[PDB]
Parts: sequence; structure tokens; C-alpha cells
Amino acid sequence: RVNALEQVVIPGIRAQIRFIQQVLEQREREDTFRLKRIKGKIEAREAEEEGG
Amino acid sequence: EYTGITYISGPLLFVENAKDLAYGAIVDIKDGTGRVRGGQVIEVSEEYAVIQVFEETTGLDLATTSVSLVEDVARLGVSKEMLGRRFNGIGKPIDGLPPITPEKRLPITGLPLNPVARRKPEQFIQTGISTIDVMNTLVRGQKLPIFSGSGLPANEIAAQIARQATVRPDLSGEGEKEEPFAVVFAAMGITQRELSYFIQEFERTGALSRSVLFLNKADDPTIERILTPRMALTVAEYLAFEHDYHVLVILTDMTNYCEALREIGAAREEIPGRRGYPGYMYTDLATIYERAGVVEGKKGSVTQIPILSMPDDDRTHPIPDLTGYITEGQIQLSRELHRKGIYPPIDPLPSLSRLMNNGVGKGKTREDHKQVSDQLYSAYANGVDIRKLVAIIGEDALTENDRRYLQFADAFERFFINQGQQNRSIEESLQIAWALLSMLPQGELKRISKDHIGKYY
Amino acid sequence: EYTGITYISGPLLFVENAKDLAYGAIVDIKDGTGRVRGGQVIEVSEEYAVIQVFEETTGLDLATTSVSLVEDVARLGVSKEMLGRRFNGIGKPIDGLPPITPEKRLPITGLPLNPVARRKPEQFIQTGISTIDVMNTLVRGQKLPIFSGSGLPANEIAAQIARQATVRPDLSGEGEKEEPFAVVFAAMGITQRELSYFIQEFERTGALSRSVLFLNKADDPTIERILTPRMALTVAEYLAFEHDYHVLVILTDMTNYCEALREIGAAREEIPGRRGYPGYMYTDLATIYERAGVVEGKKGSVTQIPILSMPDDDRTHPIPDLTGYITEGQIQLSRELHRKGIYPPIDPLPSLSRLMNNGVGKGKTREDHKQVSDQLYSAYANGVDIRKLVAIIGEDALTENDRRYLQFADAFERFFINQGQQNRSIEESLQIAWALLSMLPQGELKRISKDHIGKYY
Amino acid sequence: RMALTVAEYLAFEHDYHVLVILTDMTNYCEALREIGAAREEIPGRRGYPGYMYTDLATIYERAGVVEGKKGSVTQIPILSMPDDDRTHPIPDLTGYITEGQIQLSRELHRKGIY
Amino acid sequence: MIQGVIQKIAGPAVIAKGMLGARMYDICKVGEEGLVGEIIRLDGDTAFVQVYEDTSGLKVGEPVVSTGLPLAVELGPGMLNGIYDGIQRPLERIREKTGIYITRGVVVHALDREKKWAWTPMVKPGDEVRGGMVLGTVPEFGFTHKILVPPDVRGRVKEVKPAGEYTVEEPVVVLEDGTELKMYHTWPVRRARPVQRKLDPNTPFLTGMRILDVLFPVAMGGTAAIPGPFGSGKTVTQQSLAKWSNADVVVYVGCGERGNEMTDVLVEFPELTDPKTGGPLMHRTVLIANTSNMPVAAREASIYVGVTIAEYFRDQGFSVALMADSTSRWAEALREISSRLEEMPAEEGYPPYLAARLAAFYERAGKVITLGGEEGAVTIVGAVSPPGGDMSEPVTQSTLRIVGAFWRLDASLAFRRHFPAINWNGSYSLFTSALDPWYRENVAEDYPELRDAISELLQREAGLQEIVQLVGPDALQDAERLVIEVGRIIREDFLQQNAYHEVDAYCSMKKAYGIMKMILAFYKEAEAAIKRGVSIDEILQLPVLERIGRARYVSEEEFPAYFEEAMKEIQGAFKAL
Amino acid sequence: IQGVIQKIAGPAVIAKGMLGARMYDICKVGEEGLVGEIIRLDGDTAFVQVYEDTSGLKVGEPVVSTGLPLAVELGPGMLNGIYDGIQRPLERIREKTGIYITRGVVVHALDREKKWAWTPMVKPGDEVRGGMVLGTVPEFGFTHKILVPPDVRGRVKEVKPAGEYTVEEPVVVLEDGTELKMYHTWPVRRARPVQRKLDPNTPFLTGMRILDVLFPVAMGGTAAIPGPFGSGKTVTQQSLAKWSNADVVVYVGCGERGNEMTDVLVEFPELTDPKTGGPLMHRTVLIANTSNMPVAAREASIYVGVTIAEYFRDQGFSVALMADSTSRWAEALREISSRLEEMPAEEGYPPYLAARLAAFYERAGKVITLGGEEGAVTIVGAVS
Repeated sequence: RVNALEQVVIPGIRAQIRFIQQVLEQREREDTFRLKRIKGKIEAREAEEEGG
Repeated sequence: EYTGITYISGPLLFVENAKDLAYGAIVDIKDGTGRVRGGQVIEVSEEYAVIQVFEETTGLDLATTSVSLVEDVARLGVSKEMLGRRFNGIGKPIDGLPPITPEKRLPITGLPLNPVARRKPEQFIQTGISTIDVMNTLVRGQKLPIFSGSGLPANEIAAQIARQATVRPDLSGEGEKEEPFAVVFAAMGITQRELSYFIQEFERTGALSRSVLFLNKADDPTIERILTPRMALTVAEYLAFEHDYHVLVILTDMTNYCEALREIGAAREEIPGRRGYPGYMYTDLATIYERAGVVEGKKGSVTQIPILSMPDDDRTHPIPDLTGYITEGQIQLSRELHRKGIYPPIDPLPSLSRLMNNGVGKGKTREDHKQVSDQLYSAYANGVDIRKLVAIIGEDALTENDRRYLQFADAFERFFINQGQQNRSIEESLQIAWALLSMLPQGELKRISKDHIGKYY
Repeated sequence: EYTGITYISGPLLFVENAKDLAYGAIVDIKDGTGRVRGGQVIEVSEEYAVIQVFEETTGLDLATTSVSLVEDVARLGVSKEMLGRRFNGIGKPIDGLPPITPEKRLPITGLPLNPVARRKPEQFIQTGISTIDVMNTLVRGQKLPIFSGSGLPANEIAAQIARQATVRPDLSGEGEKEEPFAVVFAAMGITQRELSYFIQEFERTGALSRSVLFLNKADDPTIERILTPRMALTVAEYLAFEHDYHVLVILTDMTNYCEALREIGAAREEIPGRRGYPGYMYTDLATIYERAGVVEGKKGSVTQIPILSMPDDDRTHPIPDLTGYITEGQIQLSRELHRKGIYPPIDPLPSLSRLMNNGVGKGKTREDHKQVSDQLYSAYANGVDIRKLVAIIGEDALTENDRRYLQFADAFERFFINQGQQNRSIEESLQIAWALLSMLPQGELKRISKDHIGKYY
Repeated sequence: RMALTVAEYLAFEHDYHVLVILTDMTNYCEALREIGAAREEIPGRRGYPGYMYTDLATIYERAGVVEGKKGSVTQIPILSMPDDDRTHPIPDLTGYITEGQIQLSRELHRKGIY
Repeated sequence: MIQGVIQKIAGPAVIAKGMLGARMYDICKVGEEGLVGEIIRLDGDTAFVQVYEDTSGLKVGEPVVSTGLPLAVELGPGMLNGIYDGIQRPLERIREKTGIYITRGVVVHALDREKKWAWTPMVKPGDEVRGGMVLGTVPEFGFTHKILVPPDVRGRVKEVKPAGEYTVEEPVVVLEDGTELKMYHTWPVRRARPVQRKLDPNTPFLTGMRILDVLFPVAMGGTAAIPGPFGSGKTVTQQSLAKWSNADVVVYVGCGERGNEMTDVLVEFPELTDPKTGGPLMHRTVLIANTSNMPVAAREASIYVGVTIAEYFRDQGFSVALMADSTSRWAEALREISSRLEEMPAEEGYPPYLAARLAAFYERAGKVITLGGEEGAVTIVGAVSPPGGDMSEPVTQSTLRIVGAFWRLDASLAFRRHFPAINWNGSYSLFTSALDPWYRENVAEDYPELRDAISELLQREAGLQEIVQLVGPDALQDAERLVIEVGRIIREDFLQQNAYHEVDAYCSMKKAYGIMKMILAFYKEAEAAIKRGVSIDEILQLPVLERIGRARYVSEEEFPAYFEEAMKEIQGAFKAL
Repeated sequence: IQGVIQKIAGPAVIAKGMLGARMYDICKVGEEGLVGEIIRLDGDTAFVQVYEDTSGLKVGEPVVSTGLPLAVELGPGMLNGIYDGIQRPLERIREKTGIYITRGVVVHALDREKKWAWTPMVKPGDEVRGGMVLGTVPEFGFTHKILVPPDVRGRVKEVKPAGEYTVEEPVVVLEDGTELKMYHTWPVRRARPVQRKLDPNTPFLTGMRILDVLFPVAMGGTAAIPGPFGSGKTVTQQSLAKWSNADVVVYVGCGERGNEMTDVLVEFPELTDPKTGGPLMHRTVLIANTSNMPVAAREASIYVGVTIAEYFRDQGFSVALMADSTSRWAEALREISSRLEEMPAEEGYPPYLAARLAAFYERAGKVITLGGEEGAVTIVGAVS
């Protein structure tokens, strides 16, 4: 059990959280980028009242 | 012919001098490649509009652009006689002869079917795979997606359901062989092998004079991967309901669907909201699946069989997500029985079923597999699960009792789940099933009744 | 008027002549359904403001829109007769008595205390509990979160210990008649049961004649949610610093507060932080736990206790991460205790106060308390590991020492952790301890002094 | 890229062989990433530039042997791993780019081997 | 007036211009066939119209005339027996006047005025009336479907029509206040029917399964919820309130119930007969559910028009069981709003309005006495799913797990034979300290004691479970397999129940009481078996374990005499051996 | 300059009437003069990052600006001197506002109302060397050499005799013109010039055997102590600086705890030096921020101290800087960069985190100055 644990199990049960984490995290680049372009629209709209 | 571009990139165009266009309208256009393409007015605007071309732009100059409102609503000519003929996503016949004359020109958007107009079906069919016709019971007007991984076959298994699809003559207490049985097809993205592979098993089927094929290739535009689905199903509505025939519709490559869905997802205005895919996705998989259902007053039916091909074996992936919820009763394929050489490689241990004592297993559907389904479940489980538990507890450790559990695993799976070119009737199933069930003594066989046991001794 | 409307996305409203109006104001808006609505005036421009309606999102119209500027600065009147009042939410009559009397005006948003005039704790509170007075030691003017789960009920173990608490500082030499006690409860998102279950208990024994209540209903919008802690925080000030009272803030379910915030910020053009939760949180969470503590030269102090909910109690969630820096020490409720039915669920093992020597000292909690706390820690902990060895190898194949360390754990949950709503003193809890420890030989007593062993067994 | 181009001159033309001993590419990614975070090339792949390879292309291009002229230019990248795991782009993308790899692990570090 | 035309038609939504006088969250008439919109934003003379019916031919320059009602629900009789929409349009009228296909721009009466209903007055013309007072009793089947005075309206009577049928539109009581009380009366869907006070829940609701009460108790006047990832048994768990609930008023409403699932479940009610009523099951089911064949924006309306219907019933003085079939569907519909309006929702794919409109739905009605002196109790059960397959998300915490009961499902769990399935540990009930009074007095003074005592054993086995999957038992002892086998029997017979069979479950005190006493017996004796020298192997091989394993098929009526004969066999086949 | 407020979103303010505004410019927004700072300009308006929260501020007010860039203040009074992350004296805040703090507080950054000693260590007609000799202040710590800042090597006139002179009072002026006073202003974002950066070669005592003798980092190291405080770890941090061979200690935190962080402050005069034999308080600079402290207070925290140690370095003192809670420093930065166009892109933190992280260690260590004197800025990185 000792032998086994220090190899396949333990860091493996780690790398699972890590892999998960990183992909959850990276997904939220697209969130911000989209949200950016959303902002751009909103301001662009109130900038046609006062200009072009 | 309206001229004046503002944005062109992909099958989404924007062009001005418009307000005479309606939601869901056939226009035409001119391009610099000297060709006249299509366009559905998917969205409408103040002095422009969003157009969706039925072909990829590979050339379109700003000197020469055009718009001509052909028709206000958007439609396809559909007639009674079009069986025996092949078609494509554009909607031209690929046969080589003049296009048939409509009776109705029905919209391609689809008109939903009333939930009031249906009623519980109960007439079962032979799929030529034992496992289905016992556990889930595939009846008319019911969906049952066959979940398929990526790196897994999808084509192989599909073919088995197409050449061994057949009503019971009176094994259920009746037939529907008295009315013509026919099949409809429509592929949404296919390569070089999948093209011919399907056609040569339809000559096995003996059906190519009574089927309507809406083949969409990958050399065919990517925009017609989501047009064609709706389109196909309107030619289902026409022939099952209004010309009383039991039509089997079989939809495959609902991952190539999802490729095209994604495109409009982010390239249009709308933002992602289903973990990096659209949020109007729901409607896109609703309008598709919810049309199908046996209507009460009609003899005929649209029986839809979705065949997925979803990326890997994730279950958080958009596709299996919504599909799960939608369908009532499901079937899965895995890689447990695809390393053993067992075609089909159906695995019901993680799979689920929600109709098997819900208007099925009772009624004009036999009660002699009623208690069998309930029994097979917890029995098959005892199996598979402990195959895992053995490699922890010991390396060969299994007690008097658990020994029996695992004994019924290897056996059931081999015999039963290898069908393929072998057809088993309702009777042939139950016989064999009970004889593997005699491996467990009385007390695990509590669920089967006194009658059942002797019945199929 | 203030006519001009642009965006009513949800509970937004914009108004022209935003130059008189300011940031951090609160205002009456006039609408044609006759409704009177507050709403803080946020994101002000010289053309456009943002106001956020304290009543629903229905009845806004573009014909009647006006704004009565109340006062630009955040306001809220404070009274010293808040010591037997009862109020829900912001501060609205549930006692039927007037809401406020202006004896002073203080905002709900200021800048907390100098650390040069912050004293440390030196007294103690008795909640009438064991484990949160022995193993972890809460004292007068202390920061200390109670980490609950969402599967677990936050809300019960909150109001239970609420009314139950009666200060006791006899041993220090200060009475209950030279120490007043004021229990401040501020909740949010409570259901129909929880909203009535509280008031009842509070009214039961006297805990509402010597306390003032707050609890923000679930029918109320998410904008009032936020002002709820900031409200009762500012009241706690005017009592303890300026009339010598020792108040106890009990916040209940911090998550709901942070959710709400997120929607205000998203419409105030900011990006949320990690796990999709507010990233502008750090500051706001700080001012609520850092505008408590002791004061130099004033005997009074606000003691801070928040309660939060966590889906699985992990640290992966932002919700504990943030908190856990600004607050000292930790109490956390685990699943194992609660399932079996032990109240409170408090486990002493994940817990540990960071301050137990910088609170009370020797002779103020009896001198033996110190080492008797690190006895019971090691005695318990040993036994929760041989409960999963109670039948593999057994306890009959185990040493004498370890056999006693089993039974010890069991009697610890029964008598020490659990006592329900019964009260206890420092001295009666140390009594329990001794009895349980007599069972262990003097040879197994090594975590106390020779003085302590010869003090009692 | 200065170290690189500079050397190509003296390398081929004057005919002297040199070996460019480049150290931590970590600090490369790190600094690079800031810039694309205000011009909106949106760096990320696992939190490192997704335009990474693009820039490293020219920089590590001269690292073989030319024909004609003698003397050459050879890259020796030197960089740590934040984890043994070859998932994160610090060793992964670097892997693909370059020609094979040589790890020193920690499997012998642990023992006093040097 | 409110007038204008279409500026920009995009998606099911229409963005209008020229809107004058338009008010927030108010019903409209849209296009030229009548599709009915809602003002869900203003920006001066443009207001984003959200159109509940999908668009398909509508274009620029077409009418947009807002009615000026605050999306009012039309309250009156004819609710019982008859399908309706979530947007309230009878489906009976659609099928007969179109065809079998749902087409856009079908507009019919929300509350039929092609019906009349027998009037019995009660109120006298000499009296005054009060908000929340009964004007008479309309007899709708075996139920008593009173007619009440709309809250915030009172006068003095001067006439009251005498008995006869009258159309719901005609008055039946007239007043000196300029008004006429009709059986056709407006109440907003954004404003709740007023209550006299809130009451503390203290009677439990019997949801007639021996695992959705016995182990995790649910309250009457409560709120509860069950989730279900990716079609694990999300739909099936309402076959457990189909008729095994004690409600006198059952409201089945779905945010979106797909086509296939109304081919069996929706047709199930006119094919059944409830035994409590003694009469038909559809008499007592309102039906106001929405299909997914029905447009995406109709899914968003659903919830607020059926919750008020639930209040209308609660007021009369009847137990109301409201259960929103897959409440998860209103979230996608709400979330589509952002896309179309140029906004971006709450991060990680969460809906843009979290707590605000979820907490509101649940707490709208629930354990409240009325103006009119009657006992209102609303039992609401959200049958959500996590869209991404995570049970850790805002919207689960704020109002789907902080309620009376929180439950969970696993995927191979339910497949064995548990339909529906629950996680034994990971599932709790918050309310359980307030459900102890009735259970003490009515059932027995050891019903609260035994139900905590069964739960203890079920969650203590978990102790060993872990070690089994760590390296296993290589030592079987007498104290080992004790907890383990017992617990086995308990999960095998007490949590494997079916909702498709009336022998595997049913609403009955005595079945729950009974079964749980059999298991108590087997348990009791086992502890004193081992001491004497009785191997756990033989404990299996007593036939009495099989007797408790044939209590989950037993006929309901037969159970009393059955139970009494069986309690004796335990105690005889234990103490002997 | 002087301008007018246009918007208020959040704690941040945005105000036009700015033109010819410097970068990292002194801004005192409103008629309340909230301690703020001009940043990234846009158009004829600017974005203004206001540390102190705003909630009384109305738009359209006058905004006074100095028109000179914010700098760190360096003079006497710093040894045995309590200050925060804005660098105001937290106890003269206690006397002039009371126990509680009401925002818009501005007081001098050093004790300038005292009359501080002086002795001339130069004369007229001689030339000064930058970074060294001007005149010393005798104090009750050791000494404190008030030296002229770098690149000022010119001739001096008029050096006044040893006595007592306020910080704002002159004692010296230059012959070539350009006047100077005892208070000196040095840029917050720049570091002073060196001649070599040396190599570390004098061991850094910590006064406990095992710590330094087994694992030395010597004088000019960079170390770390991980794991959160409250494990008795704080034992290590106090005693470290207390015993350790130096002549000045600077203690600094940022986002540190509640009451546990106020135990430290009162127990600080109760720590005792071995060298002087009296309190450590005599020879300790505080710039700690608690967590009730303003938004960007904690974010500016670091930089202050760095600079301040370099002053003592140039003098020929050994300093011992103790960077408590490096991990919690990042909290504020995330918040600020969210509300701007520096949005997250790394992994739950902005990618400008690594940039602001480095410089704190890079600009410290044992090196020789322009003045030719040695001293060290040993850092011990409590990440926590």
C-alpha cells in the first residue's frame, strides 16, 4: 500500500483537481472576452446619442 | 437587387436596404464567383438584416451584391410520391431526373405537435437486439438515443437496427404489418466510407424504393448541418400522419449537427451560456426531438431513433446533457464490451430507463417480461460492480455468495448481448434469460414471481 | 422633473439631473402605481444616475419618474433605546414601536477604528456550551467564524445558542450586573419556517427584552440584503462604545450576502473574481469583521461571530479562503457528528482558536483550564481512529490503554459535545472533564501538570 | 532574439562555433503575457500565452547546422518545471518545439547525486 | 394609449419603437395575429418586447399595442379538470379550433366564458362584504370551490342574484361602490394574495413513500426539493405525488415537459381514479403545465401564473401540492434574455438573476393563515437538474438546499431497482425538529425515536464501507458483518421501492409503521444472537430475513394481519437457534 | 492643477478639467480631499484611483491636485515612528479624530511639529557627496544621519551650528542655488544608484543557532516562512529581528489579522534589543496596514518600506525588513485590475501580479551605495 500510494494513487488524486481546476479557470477567459465586447456595445450605443 | 455590404465572413452576411424582409424568408443573392446562392432571413433589423446563406462564402465582392425576396415565409415542395428517391441537404433530388411537383409546400421551420393529441403507445417492435426489446422496450413514438463515444463505432451498430427493424405480427397481440412499414434517413455529416457503407446495407434492407434520404456530407456546406434536420422531419410529418404509414426515422451524426450549431453560437451577436456553447441550443434540440410521437387519431407514427457520436465519454459535454433529459428511456454503448468483440457493445449498468412499467411492460405489451426487466437489473449489477471490488479486497478474494455474483456477469453478457446478424423474437429472449438466472438460488430471485419461474423453465 | 429613462434591465432605473444626486445616497422615487421605493443612488454621471428599487421590479414607467433627494451622504439614525426593540430587515416595525429616533446620525459606511485604540480581549462570554469554551475559547471581543455546510442547518445552531447565551464572568470578578448583554442577530435568506422559528425562541425566555433583532426576509429584493449587516453593525457601535455594553453580533449565512453583491457589481461594470464569485468582496467583508473588537479605555466591545454555508465545506470554494485571513482561529461543523444527531455539531479537531492566552488568563477561568484543554484534545483524537478498527482487529486484541480510549470518545459526544439547550459554566464543564479523565490512569495523564493531577483526578 | 541574431553574423561569416547558453524561459512567458493583456490577444492555455510558440519560432530556429559556411549556432534551453507533470505549457509546448528532451528528474536529487 | 410598431424583430423577441406610456411587466398584444408580449425593458420610446410565442412570419411595421394589465391572472372557476398553458390558454380550445399542430398567433380566452356555473349565494343583500369573504359556494365536483371578494376591495351589498347558472363574466353580487363582483376578476401575478400572518410548520406532509418521509421528513406548508443529473429519475419522482399525496388540491405545472413525457404522464390523470377522493384523479388536478413544444419564452412565464393559482386554492381552505416539474427549464429561458438584450449573465454559466427570482417563487405562498380565516398550506417541490452536472452552484444553495429537505441521486443506484433513489448520506433535512409534535401524538410516542434510530444504522455502515474499498476485510468478525448485513437488508427492501407499482409503495401510515417494526425486530435479536455463539452466516440463512424481503409486495389491506403473524416468527427463529 | 468631477463608480472617481497631469500624481478629490491618486489618463478626463472609499462625494466638485508626483517621505522621526500604508501617523489620527477614523484625513507624513536635534557634519566651501554627509541628528535610538539625496554633489553655503531645528526648518542651502530642508522626497517607484551590488559574505545573525548556522542566507538574502500564522509561528518573527545583528528593524504587514495584529503592536515596545538593552521600539519603523485600512493602502504597502530601508542603507546602517503576508498583498491588486482593462488572464489573478511581485526583492539585498556605505536589506518572505 505504501509503495502504491506514493506512485499511482496520491499524486493522481492530486492531478485530477489540478486538471479540473485549470480547465474551469481557463473557461473564464471567454467569459471576460465576451463580457468585454458586451461592454463595448453598451458604450457604443450611448455614444450615438451624443455623437457617432 | 440590393447592394451595400457592411460585414461578410462565413455564412452570416449583413446587407442594407431592407425592411421588406420577414422572419424566416427565402431570398436569393449574387456573389463575385458568378453563382446565385441562398439565404434565410434569420434575423431582421432597422435598415439591414441578418441573412444565413445555404452555402459557404468563398468569394463575394461589394460591387456586386443582391437581395430578392422570393417568398415571405420559407418553404420546401413536398409531395406524396417522393419515396424511392434520394435527396441532399439543399433539397434537390440527386437522382438525375426532374424535381417532383409538390401537393403542399410545408414550412421547413416545423410546426410543433400538441401533447394532447398523443396518447401512450404500446405496440412494440423487434430491433433484432434482445437487450432493448426486454429492458427499455422500443415502442412507436418514443426516442431512445444510442449514446456513442468518439474513437468508438457508430456506424456498425446503427446498421443492425435498420435491417432488423420489424413489427410483431401478433406477438404483442397485433401487427401493423397490414400497413406499409418504411424508413427515412438523413445524415448530417459523413465521410467517404460512411457514405457507401450506409447505401449498401439499405440494399440488404431491400428498401431504396420506399425510403427518403436527406444525405448531408462534409463536402456539402457546414450551414446545412442544422438546416437539414428540421427539413427532413417535415417530410416525416407528411407521410406518417397524412398518408398513414409507420415511418421509422433515423438521425445520425448529431455531433456534426452541434459543430454547425456552435458556429452561429458565437459568430452571431448572441453570447455563450452552456459552458462554452449557446443558450438558444435548447430550442435547437427541442424543435428537433419533440416532433415525433404517435398521435391518437392516426394509425401511422414518426418513431425517431437519435444516434449520437459525442466527443469522448464525458457526460458534462453539451450533447449527452440535454439529450438525456429530453428522452424517456436511453441506451448506452461503452468500451467494456468493445474489447471483448461483442457487437453491439450495449452496456446497461450505467444506463438508465424510465419507461419499462409505464404503459410498457403492461397493456398490449407483454407482462411476461414485466418482472424479468426488474430482476435482470439488480442481477446484472451484482456482476459488473464486484469485478472492481475484487481487485481491492484481495486479488482473487470472493466469498461463497459473491462468487455466484460474478459467475452471472461473464455469461449473460457473452450470449445475450451478441446478436448482430441474429434476430430473437420476444419468446426466444426470456427462455435463454432464465437459464443463466438459475445460477443464483432463490432469494436473489425474489423479484420474479412464482408463475414467471415455471413459465420459462 | 428627473425624467429620462434608459435601461430598466432588471431593477435598474436612470434619471437626468444626476448632478445634485450623489454616490452613496438613498432616495424616494415617484411612480404612477403609487409605490414608495428607496434605492441607493449609485454610478452617478452628470446626465445619468443608477438607482436600485427597494420594492420589486414591477410598476416602473416612463411617464412618472421623479426623485426626491433625501441626503447625498449615507444616513441612518441610531438610538440607545435599541436594547428592547425588535425590527426585521433594514429597521421596520415588527415591535409596532417607532423605527428610529435621531439622537445621532451615523452612516452605515465609514472607516473603522484606529488599531492604536484597539485593545485586546481580557474578559469572556459563556454561551453555556462545552467545546466552544474549553477546546476553543471564545472571549470578549473576538473574531471567530462558525463554518457551516449547506447540507447542515446554519440557521438552527445559530438562534439556539443565541437566546441560550447568558454571560458569566464571576471568576474574573465582574458580574452580570456590572456587564450588560445585547444579542444582535442579523440574518438573510430565511424561508417561512425559519422566519417564525426564530422570533418564538427569542420570545420564550427573556432574549428580546435585552436584545434587538434583524432578519432579512426572502420576499425582499437582493439590494436590501446587503445593507442588513452594515445596518446592525453601526447600531452595535453606539451601545458598546458609547454606553458600555457588550454586544454579540451573530451573522447568519454570508453566502447569500455575496451572491446578492455580485448582481450590483455586474451592473456597476466590474468583473467578479474566482469561482465566478465577487472579487471586490475582500474590502466589504473586511469592514464588517474589522469594525468590531475591543477599545482602549472602554470596557464595552462588539464581539463578532459570522455563520456561513459551504456546499461540501472544502477550501476550494472562495467563501472560506477570504474570511480565514481577517478572522482569528476557526470553528467548523462536520457531517459525521450531525448525521448521528449531536447538537452542537462542532468537532474540536479541525478547530483551534488562535487566541486563548491573549483573551483570559489564569484565575479568570481557573488555572487548570489551560492544560486541561490540551489533555482532552489528544485523548479524544486518538479514539476516532480505532472506531474503524473496532471489528477488523477488534478492541479485545488491542492494548489496555487503547481500549479505554475508545469508550472515552463515545461518552465525550454524549456528555460533553451534546447538551442541547442545557446551560453550563466553565466550572461545570471542567467537572465533566475530570470524571472522564479518572478512567485514564495517572500514567496516561501527561498533558497536564503535577499540580493539575493532584488538583482533581 | 538579440543574442541569437548577433551570433549568426560572427558564427557563419567569421567561422567560429558558439553555443548560446540560454537560461529560464519561465521569466520569458511571464513578461510576454502582460503585453497581450492590454492589447487583447488574451493569453491563456493554462494561464500562459497561447501565442507562445509563435514568438519562440524565430528565436529557437537557428539551432542546427548550415551548409557552406562553417561554425554554427546551437541553442541550449534551460528551464525549471513548476511540477513534474508535463501538462502545463512551461515544459509541454517547449517539448514539442525543441528536438527531443533531457530531464534530470528529482529521482536522483533526493539521494545526493550530482 | 400605448401604440407603436416593430423596429427590429430579432429572435422570439421583438424590439419596438414609438412606445408611449408603456409600463414594466405588463401584458400586450403583438403582431397582427396576437402573440402577446411583455415589456421587459424601456429605453425611452423603444422597449424590448419579450414575446412568449415564437416568431415565424412577423416583420417590420406591424402593430405593438399594450393592453395595460400587470400580466393579470384571471381567477375563477373551471380551473379543476382541464389542461391549461403556463401562459394560461386552455389546450382543449386549441385542439378543437386549429388541428393537432400548435401554430403561432393562436389566441383564445384565458378563462373561458364558454362555461357557466351553478350559483348558490350565501351573502345577503343587506350586509357589507370584506376582502377575502365567501360570497357563495360554486359546486365543482366533490370539492368546494368558493368564490371570494378580490383583496383590497369592499363595499356594501344592495343586490345578490338568486340561484341559477350564470356565465363567469356576469355579476352575481353587485355593490354601492361602483363595482360588480363577478366570477371573472383580475389579480396581478407580481403581487401576492395578502395573508393574515405566517404560521410555523408543525404538521408534516405525507408524500407516501417510506424514504421521503420516514428518514428525511417533509413539512406541510413546507418547501422541499429533489435534483437529478442528466435524466437519472428527474421525471419519475412526481409519480410519487401522483396520487400518494394527501392534498385535496393537486396542481401539476411544468416549466417545460418535453413532448415524450406528456405522452404518458399527462394522459395518466384521465386514466386514473384517486382513492382519497373516491372519484377520478383529474377531478383533483388543475393542470396548468407547459410543454417544450410550446415556445421557449412561454417557459419563462410559467412559474408566476401557476403560483397565484396555488394561492387562489390555499385561500379557499384546502391543502395545495404545487410541484414545478423541472424548474431548471425556467432558468434557461430567463438566461436567454441576456443574449437578446445585449448583457452577459453571472459567471461560470450561472443565470443573470440568481437569488432574486428563485427565493421569491418559493416564499410566495407557504404556511400562511389568510384574511378569510382559513388554513393555507402550500407544499412546493422543485424537481431541478444541474445543467453542468454540479450540485455546488449558487441557485442550489439559496433556495434548493436551505429548504425543508435536500435530496440526491446517483446513476447506478436507481438502476438496480430503487425508483426513485436517494443518497443515504449527503442528504439531509433542516426541518425535523418541528415535525416531531404530530408524529409523537398521532402515530406513536416512539415514531420520532425509531425513525432517527433507523437512520443511525444506515449511515453507520458508511464507517466500514470506506475500508472495504481501501484494502478490504481480511477479518470477518461477529461485530463486523453485524452492522454491514443489517444495513444491506435495509437498502435492499426499504429503499428499493417502485413508483410504477402500487404494491411497492402507497400513502399509508401503518405500512411505514409496520415495515420499520419488522426490521427493528430482526436487528434487536441479532445483537444477542452473536453473544451466545451464532455465526452471522446462519443469520442470513434464517427464512425470516426472506419474510421481511416479502413485505415489500404485500397487499395494503392484508398487511395488519400479515404483520401480526410475522412478528412472532422472528422472535421464534432467533431465541430457539 | 485643478479640475471638476464627472463620474463616481465604486470607490474610484473619474474627473475632467485635468490636463498637464503627471503620472502617479497627487490627487485630493472633492472638498473632502480624500487621499487619491491620478493614474491612467483618457481623453480630457482622467481615471482617478481613490484609496479611501467614497460615499459622501457628490459629482461636480473642485478637485485640487498638487501637480507634482507622489513620492516617499524621508526625514527624521521615522525611528520610533508609527505610520500606515498611506504613511500618516496612526496615533496622531487617534488624537485628532478620536478612537474612530472618519475619512478625508490628511496630516503630515513625518513628525514635523517636533524640534529635532542637529549637528553639521559638513561646512560651507566644501562639496558634498550624494547619499552621504549633510548632518546628523542625535536621537535616543543610536543616531540618524540626515544626508542629502543622490546626484547632489554641488557646493554648499550657509551651514548653521548644532542645536534644535524643525524638519521644515533649513540648516543648509546650496551655493549654486536650489534650496533643501531636512525633509527629502524620493520617488515611490524608483530605487537609488549603487556602485556594485557586491556578493553576500557577512553572515546574518538571527540569534538562534539552528536558524542561521545550519541554513545561512547571510546579509542580503531572501528567505521565506510558509504556512499561516497562529501555529505559534509569530514566536519566530518577533525574536528574529529582536536578537539579529542590525541597528534598525522595519516591520510591515498587509491584510494581516484583527486583534492578533494589535497584540503584536503593544507587545512590540515590550520586545527588548540585546544590543541597546532597552526596547526594539526605539529603532523600529512601522508602516503596517491592518485590514480596515483603505483599498490601495495594502497594495502600496510593499514599495514604501523598500525605499525606507535604502535610506538607512545609504547611512551605513544594517536594516532587517520582514515581509509579512505576501500572499494577502495580491488581494487588493486583483480588485483594482478587475475594474480596469487589466482583467484576469492568468489563473484567477491578473498577469501583472508577477511583475509587481519581483521588484520588491530585486531592489533589496546587500549592496554598496553612491555614499560608499554598506548595509543589507534582508527580506524574509512570509507568504502565508
